[PDB]
Amino acid sequence: IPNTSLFVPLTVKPQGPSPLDKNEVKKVLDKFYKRKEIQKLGADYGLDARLFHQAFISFRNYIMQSHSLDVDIHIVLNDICFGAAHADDLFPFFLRHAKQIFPVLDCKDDLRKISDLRIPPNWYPDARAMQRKIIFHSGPTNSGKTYHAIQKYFSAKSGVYCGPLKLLAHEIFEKSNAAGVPCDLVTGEERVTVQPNGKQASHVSCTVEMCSVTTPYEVAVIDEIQMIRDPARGWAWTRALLGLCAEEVHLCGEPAAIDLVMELMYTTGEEVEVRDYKRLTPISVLDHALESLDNLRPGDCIVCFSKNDIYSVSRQIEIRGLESAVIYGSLPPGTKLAQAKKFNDPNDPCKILVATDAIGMGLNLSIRRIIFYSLIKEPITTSQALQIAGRAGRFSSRFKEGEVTTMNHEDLSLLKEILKRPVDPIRAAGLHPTAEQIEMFAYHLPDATLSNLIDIFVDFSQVDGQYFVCNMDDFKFSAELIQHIPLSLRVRYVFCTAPINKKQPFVCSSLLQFARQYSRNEPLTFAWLRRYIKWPLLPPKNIKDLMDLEAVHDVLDLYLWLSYRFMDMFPDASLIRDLQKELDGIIQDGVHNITKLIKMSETHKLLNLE
RNA sequence: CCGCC
Repeated sequence: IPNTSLFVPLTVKPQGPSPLDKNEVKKVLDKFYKRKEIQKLGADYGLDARLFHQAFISFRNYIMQSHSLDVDIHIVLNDICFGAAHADDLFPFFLRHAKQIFPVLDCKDDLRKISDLRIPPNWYPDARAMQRKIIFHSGPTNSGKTYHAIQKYFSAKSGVYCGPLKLLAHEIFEKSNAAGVPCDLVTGEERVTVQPNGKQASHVSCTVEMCSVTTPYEVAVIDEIQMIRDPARGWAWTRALLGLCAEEVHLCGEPAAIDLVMELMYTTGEEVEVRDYKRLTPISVLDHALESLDNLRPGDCIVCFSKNDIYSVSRQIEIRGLESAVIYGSLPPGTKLAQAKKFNDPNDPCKILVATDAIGMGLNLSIRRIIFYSLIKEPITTSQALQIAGRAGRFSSRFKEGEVTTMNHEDLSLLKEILKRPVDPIRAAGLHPTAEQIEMFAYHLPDATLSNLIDIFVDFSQVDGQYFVCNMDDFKFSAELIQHIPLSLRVRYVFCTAPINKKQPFVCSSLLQFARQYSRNEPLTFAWLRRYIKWPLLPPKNIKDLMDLEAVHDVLDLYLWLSYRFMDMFPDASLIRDLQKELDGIIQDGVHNITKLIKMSETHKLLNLE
């Protein structure tokens, strides 16, 4: 039943210069309002209580303040006043007014058919037209579960690697070419062709959002397939799984994902083969907390769940004469890699890593012991903890094997309770609105804002039981940010799907500026952006300075991502990429010397930690 | 707060 609270009223104003007794009409209208049958009638046409009331107020205001009323309606008013007409004889006119306020009502069925998201496999006739065999490589995080899949892909005549992260799409691109198997890179922000002339290699590595479902592939690898259930990003794994025209689809993920995949493949009638992988070296949950950093030991990783903690723990490590590496998600790619390369290096005294849950996926890290600094983000799910715990790995001179512990004593028994709790299997895969679907809604409801259309679409949508419609909060956020800029729905739609980090004012300001300039057909040149970011940029002096530089970096990424969809309007990507590699460079330095930034933050900006 | 496209 449509949630009528989503329908924003349209103003149907009264009309000016073009017998008629008002104290009478009032009495008629007010009875019109009260007849349990009129209400029950309205209800028939989908006007429940709230819509009835809102339509009625407008209608009654309409009738009462309009200089000239449409002729057919006067005639009907006179009869209920001074003839043998029943209230009911107004209802057809009421209904017309209502439908002008609430156009939804003229098209509930249309709206349902457009948002019918049932039997998603049918969205992919090319994949339906071929034999596809599924190979699920199930194992916990760090069980060499990917390894076999990758080789099969390297030796296939053609293949695609779908990754959960820019990082992993980069790693395989790098590992494939180094394996002498020419491989193109395809991500949102970056598209690299390796071939001399400029033709497509027969191997491609990409972030999952970007893979083609109309190219043939001998082999495809979809990595981290349990992400199919991620509230925001899930739709992308479902697309890859259902739609890749590969002769063998190799998935790699956790056992919790096997059931859903089986239900899915059943509806496609494709064969599935599970292959089990056990953990490389086993998982010993400790007995002694870290208690105090006076036990920090080469190979330790202290995992934090807020940046304040990152700066706090790393500070302490420096005051205690010990050297450390830092890793959090929003560090540029190069810096992350460089920070790990130090923590990994055997000839490097740096042997403590202070990190966020950013490490649970994407980086080659040689960690001996994981130390959960705390256990709260709500406590951390089994999946979450297991993912992270599972990073403890080598150092293989009798320190093979991995260890896990909390920071404090209060926390340790809880970590134990968590890690041996059974994992709920995943129940459904995500879907999302397509641009074309929303474009159709927008034809039906031209006066609804984009953000409101997403809500209405979602309310009207229908999915089979093994699926669910993805979160759209991010998209709705951008839609709200840019409602006041004139753009066709197609263009607006694309701008709203650009991945930005809402929590950063500069990124938001830039989304605005880019969209404004676009709408004004005024290209965003290399020269323009350099003025706008206020370049050149100096080394950071303190944390605020790093955050600001990370922000600018995020703005360059937003530009590049855009340059693939709007090429004339974003014409100088190569140049912007160059300037960004230069910025990742600046950040790397300021990050090497992070302890001094925390100092100038904690002694002058006194950023206290705890 | 984190994670991320």
